[PDB]
This record gives sequence, structure tokens and C-alpha cells, in this order.
Amino acid sequence: DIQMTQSPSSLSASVGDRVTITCRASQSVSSAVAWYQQKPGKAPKLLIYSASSLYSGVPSRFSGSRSGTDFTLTISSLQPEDFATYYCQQYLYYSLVTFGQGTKVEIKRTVAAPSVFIFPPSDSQLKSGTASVVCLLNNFYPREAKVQWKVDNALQSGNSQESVTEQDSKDSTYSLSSTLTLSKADYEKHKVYACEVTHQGLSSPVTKSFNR
Amino acid sequence: EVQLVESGGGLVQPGGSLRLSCAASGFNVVDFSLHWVRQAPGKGLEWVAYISSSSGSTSYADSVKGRFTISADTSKNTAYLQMNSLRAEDTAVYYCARWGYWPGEPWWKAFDYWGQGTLVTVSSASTKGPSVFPLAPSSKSTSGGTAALGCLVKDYFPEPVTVSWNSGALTSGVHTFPAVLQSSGLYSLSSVVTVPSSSLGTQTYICNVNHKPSNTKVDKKVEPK
Amino acid sequence: IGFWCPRHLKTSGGQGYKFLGIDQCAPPCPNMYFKSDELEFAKSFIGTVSIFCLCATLFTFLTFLIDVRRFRYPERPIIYYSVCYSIVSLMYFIGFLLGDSTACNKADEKLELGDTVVLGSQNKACTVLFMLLYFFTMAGTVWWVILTITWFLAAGRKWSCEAIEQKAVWFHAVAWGTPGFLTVMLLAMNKVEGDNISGVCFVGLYDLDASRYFVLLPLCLCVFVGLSLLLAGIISLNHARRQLADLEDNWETLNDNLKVIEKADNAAQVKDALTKMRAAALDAQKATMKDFRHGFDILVGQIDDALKLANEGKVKEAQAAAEQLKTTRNAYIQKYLERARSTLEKLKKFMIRIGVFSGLYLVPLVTLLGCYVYEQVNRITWEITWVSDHCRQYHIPCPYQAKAKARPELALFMIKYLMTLIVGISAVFWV
Amino acid sequence: QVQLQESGGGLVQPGGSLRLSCAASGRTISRYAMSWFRQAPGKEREFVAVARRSGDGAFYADSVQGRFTVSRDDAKNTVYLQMNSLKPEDTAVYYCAIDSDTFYSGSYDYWGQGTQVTVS
Repeated sequence: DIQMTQSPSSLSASVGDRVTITCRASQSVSSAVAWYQQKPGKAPKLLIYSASSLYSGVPSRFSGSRSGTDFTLTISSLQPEDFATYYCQQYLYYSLVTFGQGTKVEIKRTVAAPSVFIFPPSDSQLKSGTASVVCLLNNFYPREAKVQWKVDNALQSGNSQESVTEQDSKDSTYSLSSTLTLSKADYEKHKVYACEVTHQGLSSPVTKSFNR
Repeated sequence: EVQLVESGGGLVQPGGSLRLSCAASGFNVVDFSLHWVRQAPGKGLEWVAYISSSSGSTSYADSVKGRFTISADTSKNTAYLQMNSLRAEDTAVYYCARWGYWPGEPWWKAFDYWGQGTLVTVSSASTKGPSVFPLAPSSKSTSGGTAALGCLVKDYFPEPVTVSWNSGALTSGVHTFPAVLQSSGLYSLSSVVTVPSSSLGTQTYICNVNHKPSNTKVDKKVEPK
Repeated sequence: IGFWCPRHLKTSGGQGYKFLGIDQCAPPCPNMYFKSDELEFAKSFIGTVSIFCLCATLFTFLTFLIDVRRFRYPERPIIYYSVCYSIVSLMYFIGFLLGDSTACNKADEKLELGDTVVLGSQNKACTVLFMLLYFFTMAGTVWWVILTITWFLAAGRKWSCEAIEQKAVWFHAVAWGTPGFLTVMLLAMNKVEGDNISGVCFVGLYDLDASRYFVLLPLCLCVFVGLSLLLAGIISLNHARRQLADLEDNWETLNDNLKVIEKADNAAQVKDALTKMRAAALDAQKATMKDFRHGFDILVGQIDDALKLANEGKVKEAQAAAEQLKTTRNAYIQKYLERARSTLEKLKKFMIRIGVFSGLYLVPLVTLLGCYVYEQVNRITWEITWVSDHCRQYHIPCPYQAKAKARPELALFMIKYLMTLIVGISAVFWV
Repeated sequence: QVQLQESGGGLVQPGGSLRLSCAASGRTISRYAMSWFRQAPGKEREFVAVARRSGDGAFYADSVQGRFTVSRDDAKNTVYLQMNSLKPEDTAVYYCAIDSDTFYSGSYDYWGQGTQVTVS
């Protein structure tokens, strides 16, 4: 019932920069909010309690603020270990626990244009009755990148599934893969399959196609 | 040192039952309130239930009210939380948390110590081995420079599976995408490499995929077209 | 050549400050800046002003003595402020009555006129007029500073009446001692001078060093510390007032949430009202002797019990548990609320009174300080046009560089003498 | 029905500094984003910088990091590009585009004209 809104759902700061996270409550909850840190694959760890107090064990770079109904977690010094998802929790009663959407903190770097490759389905797939075509990106930093599947200028929807990796340890890059699945008789329609990718680092969409 | 451990995670049928146990070593269950926080894969944390062993103060979330149940005892120093009529949206990881009692600092401290967490999954289909299909790059697809090679494994269950190139001989430029759920309830995984030129090193690449529940060791051979 | 003093107007007596630089020069008993008729008008003007300022300051001195008590120590420095300006108003009355008898001596007849202003403390009946005017003027300023100290102590540090009263010996040591330390310095290097507009001796009239360091500087220092403590007091009470305001808002939402529960039904809105009351109780407890927050702890514990019994589907029992909060609410926290409604009673009664008293004392003083800095920036020019305008009758002094014309305005000096007395009638609005 | 105008440019000496502006008209700016582009002879349509809506993100390319700073003024509906260390090899027409996608995918529809920059 007490909805919590966390607008900056993805922050991007370089090592040594300033990170601020803002949390807003629907009701005028008292100074009882909690800030957590969850590394990928591990349990969350408490950072700030009572909306201003600092937990024992965590470094002193974390700060907790409250001015009215607004709550702010600020990390002035960004160490390489402070790369995790931070969650906002109000706690007024035991049964009124509501978490925020959470903010992802990722390494800021330069913008790289993705490289687009398309692979035709294998000969073993047509013998199984299901044909699958894949179009993948490679080495692009801003995660926001969309693809569309065009079969002779036909805008498909609902038959494409996307998967994106976590940030690479070496060059801080993502990689997106889009899978389109068709049946045997459906794969025989038209002559070409094309995937176009639109990105902020790409001035114009890049189209890769193959004939059938 | 006080710790919280969870047990009972695994694979269950939709609409079935499952029991989860959170054992608290050190502090007793009567001096603290044990909560349960659920995190869907790729989503945020959400609150499920809590128990207070002092008097009995069970409560649940609105989405699970009248469907879940929770219990705790002091003799074994653990908390039990049962499943009734599990739906597909309940597949997540469940964390066991500790919250103090009013008044004073223990209440003002939120969930301080969290458990490891056990992953639960609904099993609408039986386990089956992966089917691996190769991704041969085109002959004109960047001939002479960097090229992308990969192999596709599809229709496998359950989640944990691994992929190795030449029994782990390849490390540079290897990307393994996260697994995704298809419309049939099965998993599909993509793993690709970037081998520049030389006709992919003019040697036959292999994807050794290992699926322990299906005890399969199918090794696919990929060749350029 | 340089500067010169004529053979006429020669002292040969109790040397003091050197007029216009040269030794043994001195000013005349006729001031000769506003000569002839209007000098005597200023004599009657001072006597006219001194009557009204005597009738508004000595009138208070006999008025505070009717009660003596019942004006606490955060009312006290004004009774000694008006006593200090009771003397100051009366010395200007002494100057009007005497005229030009002991404000300057006619000396002997060895020279032409012999009428010259006394300088230094070599002659009696003038250093006394310096002792009681300057010491009780600097005291009157620092007692106002003490009043701003007491206001800041009683509104910023939340000190009680008796805690400040314990420091009464310390305040009297400074307020009678700091002007007392200065009034014994001036006697050491005899920088006391005479006067002709009002026949009372004072310091800094005919010098640029005495007025700037020992008159202009201490009032400006006392004003600066006075406004600093007054501005610190007004901002500390403004913030106190905000705590009482939002605590009263929390009490109001507690009260009307209890009202809306006590006349409603169903198990839906009772949880929503209990949520708001729990938030309000936590806010009021953290707003913030230990018994009050203990009562808040019991209050929010009963809110927790009501929430526990309301989440189980019970309405009438939850209603009884909700109405049970009054018994622990009236006897624990409401007494402190009435205490804050009896001691914060209201400092606006003092805030208005200090605001009016400082308001009607500062703007005459700033105007008085405005003429002091107007005197300081032009006295050198004023002396050099005086010696050039009257270079005909005497033996001609400094024909070189005698090109300056800036006649002083008479509408500025009687304002300075006015604002020196209007500062003392600001205590009649307190009583 | 939305037009975009840009300012700045002209013949500038090597090592100089410029402040290029990009102002739109007929459409709000508080929700959209803009991208600085670059068209040069030989290699065409490269990317420079992005300022999202409120300074929540400033993203630069491999060649323009550090020396390019973007400031945003939503009240005037204009962003500014800061030139620094002007290497005269950058004889290119700087370009500004509007981000027509609310999820920052980079859907770039309205084009405008752009401003040319010639160095030495």
C-alpha cells in the first residue's frame, strides 16, 4: 500500500565519482528507511538504517538523508567494490514492508558502436521441424539498444527473445543476442531475413541479411 | 557468530507443495522476528511473510494471503514456511531475514543478517537433455578479419548447464549469455566466441556441453560453410 | 612655511591635545562655526531636549522602583540601562544651567581675549563632567549588550531564569568594569576636551584619534556583538517553534485519526489510520525528560498492539484497544505539551519587547553613529577652511595650500546632540 | 512538424575553443534527449556526446572524452558543447540529433541542417 518510487533505475559513474540515489514515499513515513547493497548472486547487506544512521561494519562514505518524505543515499567516493544494486526499504510496521525497484550501478566508460552478426539456421534444425535464426550484438557499452526482425519489410513481434550479458570485467562491455524461432513450414516463407539494430552510438541502423 | 541458513529449495510441480526451513544458529527465535524476502530472477526484492515466536504474530503479503503459511519453534530453533498451490510466478529465491523487537535499537535496525537463500522453481515439464545446434558463419561474413562463432543449445531442463570450447581450451573473447525461458517452459542458451581469420584457426571447434541431471555429454562439431 | 597658531589665543597653562597640529594653540570659547545668534539657539535647544529626555528616563527610574521585584533577570538589564541614561540626560541639563562658566575658562588678560577651551584634566569641574557622562554612556550601551546576551541565553541556549541569575555578579563585573576600564584610561593620557554647544565635557569632539578609537569603535563593536546575539536568538527560537509546530501537527493527526476510528466501522480504514498514527508517534518521539519519550514508547507499543489485533480481523476489540490510548496519552505527554505551552509563557512577549526596544535604540544610534563617521571623514577639511576663512583679522596663517571650501551644515550637529538623548527615551515603551 | 536549429562554427584556428549550441523549437525538451554527431570527408556520421535530460548521464566517444563537456539548460531549450584542444585534423561538420525514443534506444527521426566547422 505504501508505494516506494526509485526513479534513477540505472546509474553510471566512473571510479572515484559521486553517486546519489533518491527514494520517494507515498505516505509521510517517519525516519525509518533502510538502504541495502546486493552483489549479483549474494544476499543483500544493510548499509543505512533509521534514514540517517550508519551501520557498523560498512565504510563511512555512505550517507543517509531525510528532508520530509524524500530520502537520499549518497556515495561520494566510488570504490571498485561499490558496484552492486541498491534497494530502498521503508519499515514502519512488520507487515507494511515495501521495497523499491532498485538502482544498478555500473562502470562509466566510452561509447562503442556494436558489431552486428547474423547466423542462418543449421541444417540439423530443419530436420527437427523447428528453425531458429539469431542476430547478436558485440562490444557496446550503453545497454539501451533495440533490434527489429524484418522478413521482406515485415515488422515481426512476439517471436523474438532477447538476452543481454552482465558487464565484462576486461573492457566493460555488454553483448545482446536476439533469437527468432519459426516452424518448418513457416521458415519456408519469403526469401530473406534481416535484423536491424538501432543504437545511440550508431548514426543509422545497421542491416544484416541473408537469402534463403 | 550468528548465522541464518535456508534449506528445501529445488524443483516442484506447479500447484504442488513445498516446505522451506530457515535455521537460526546462535540467537534464539524468541528474541527476534524472522522475515522472508523473495527476489524474482531479474526483478527486485519483495516481502512475503514474518513470524514472531514470542506470542504468534503471523502475517503475509496480499498476493500470498490465504495461500502460504509460516511456522516457527524454539525447541529446534528454526522457522518453517510451507507452499500450497504454487503458481508459476512464485519462482524466485527466498531469503531469511532477522528483525528486532520494539523498543530500542533492535527495532530501528532493519534486517541485519540475511540467509544464503534457496532457489525454487516450478516444473511444468519433465527433465530432458539439451539439443545443440551449430552456428556456422557465412563465407562472406568478414573474411580475413574478426568473425563470430557460436553454438546454440535448446530445450533443456533444469537451469544449471555449462559450455566449454575444446574442453575449456578457449578463454579469450568468450561470451555466454544468460539463459532465457521459452514459451514451452524450457531453456535456451547461447555461447559465442570471436576467432579472427585463419579459417577459424583451420581446426575443428567443438562445444562440450554438460548437463548433470540429464547425465549427457553430447559434443557437437562445428565447421565453416 | 608650514602651519601656525596666532599670538592671540595662547594658553600657557594645562597643555593637552595640540590644536591643528601645533603645540599650545587651543580653540576659542566662542566656537565660531555657527557664530552670533544661532549658537544661543542651540543652547536653548539642548535645554529643551534635555527636559523631555529627563522626563522619560528619570520618570522610569521612579517607576521601576514601585515594584522593584517581579521583573526577573531576563527583564533586569533595562533597569540599569535607564539608570545609566538617567545620569547622561542630567549632565546635559548641567551643561545648560552652567553655560560657559567651567566648560572653558576666561583665563587672564595678558593676551587680547583669553577665552579658550580647557583641555586635559588640569582643571577641576570638567574632568568630573567627563567621568559621569562617558562612563554611564558606555555602560548604557553594554547593558543593552548584556540584555541581548540574556535574550540569547534564554532563547538559544534554553537557560532558566535562575541559571542566568547565578551569573549576575559576572555581568555586573563586565558592565560596570569595561566602561570603568576605559574611563580610567582616558585620565592617563588626558584626552578629555571641552565643549561649547552644550556645556559638558566629553571625549573625541576636537580630536580624530579619541573619537575613532574610544567612542566610534566601542559602540560599533557593541552594536556588532549585539546584533550578532540578537540574530542568533531570533533564528534559534524560530527553529523551538518549528519543533512545537510539527509536534502539534503530529498531535492533531493523532487526535483526528482517533476521532475517525471511534465513529467508523469495518476493518479496512482502521489499519490505514493506525499506520498514520504510528508514523506520527515516531515523528513526535524523535522530534523531542526521559519519561516523555518513555510514554511515547508505550504509546507506539499500544499502536503496535492495535495493529496486531486489527490484522486478525477484529474490529470492536481493535476499537477498544484504540480508545485505550487516551489513558496513557493524557497523563504522560500532555503535561509536557502544557509545559511548552507555559514556558515557550511566551518568549514573543520578550521578542516583541526586545524588538521594539532594540528598534527604537538602534536607529537613533545608527544615526548617531552616522554623524560620528561624518565628523571623522571631514574634520580635517573643516579645520582648514576655518583657518583660511578667518585669515584676515589675525596674523596671516598658512597662505600656501589654503584652497578648500566645505562649510559644515548646522542641521547635522544638533541631530548628533539629539540622537545622543533620544537613545535614552527608549525605555519608556518597556514600562 | 518539429524543426531543429544549431549555432556555432566558422573558420577557426587550430588550438581554439568553441561553444556549439543546439536549440529546438515547437517541442518540449525535458523528456527527450539529444546526441552530438560528426560528419567528415572520408569517414562519415560518427558519434560525439549525449546529455540525457538533467545531467543524469554524460556519455562520450573514444576520441572526445575529457575534452568535450556538455551542459544542458532545459529552460532555454538548448544544450552546449565545449570544444577543447582543437586538433586541426577535425575538419568535420558537427551535427545535433533529437532522440525520439522515451527509453533511450536512439530512434533518430528529425534531422535538421547542422553547422559546419572548418579548421585551418
